[PDB]
Amino acid sequence: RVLLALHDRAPQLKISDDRLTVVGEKGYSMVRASHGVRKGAWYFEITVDEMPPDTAARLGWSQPLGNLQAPLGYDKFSYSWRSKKGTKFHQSIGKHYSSGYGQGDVLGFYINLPEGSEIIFYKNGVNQGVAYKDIFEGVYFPAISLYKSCTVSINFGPCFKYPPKDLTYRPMSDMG
Amino acid sequence: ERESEFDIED
Repeated sequence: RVLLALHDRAPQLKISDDRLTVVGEKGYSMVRASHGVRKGAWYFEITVDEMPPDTAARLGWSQPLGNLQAPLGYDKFSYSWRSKKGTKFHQSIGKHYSSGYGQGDVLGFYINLPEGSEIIFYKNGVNQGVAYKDIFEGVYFPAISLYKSCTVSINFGPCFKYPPKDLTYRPMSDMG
Repeated sequence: ERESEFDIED
């Protein structure tokens, strides 16, 4: 019920029939999920199915105005985590955050929007730290940006590969 | 296009 949005995606990205897998094409471009969140704590996972050394992803959360024809984290509307070097991006500013991630990894994506906000990334069940705090108010959508022909699969829940031990949340699938 | 094409420099 919660899926990659067909109406809200860069045309060059290749979306699977089940709308849970996406393949990138050349320069960065983005797709958002069909549902977003404004309040409370929420979670989803992305698995990197394939990612050769020349490809890359920036994954995280975007409001509706985030530019689909640019990397996630490019403008004020999104916050992202780069596979290459584990850099965090927002308004096109890259900052050190964690170690990088790649093919085979299962990344977790936590947000908390009390109404104090926080974005936390996970790698294979391991909390990589609070990336951003007190973020721009608005509705946030799970988001995927890809560079070149890598492939990733998103899971909105309710069944996660590495359900975090250290905090409470609802699966994004609760919105569907 | 480069991976870092959009990124602001330090």
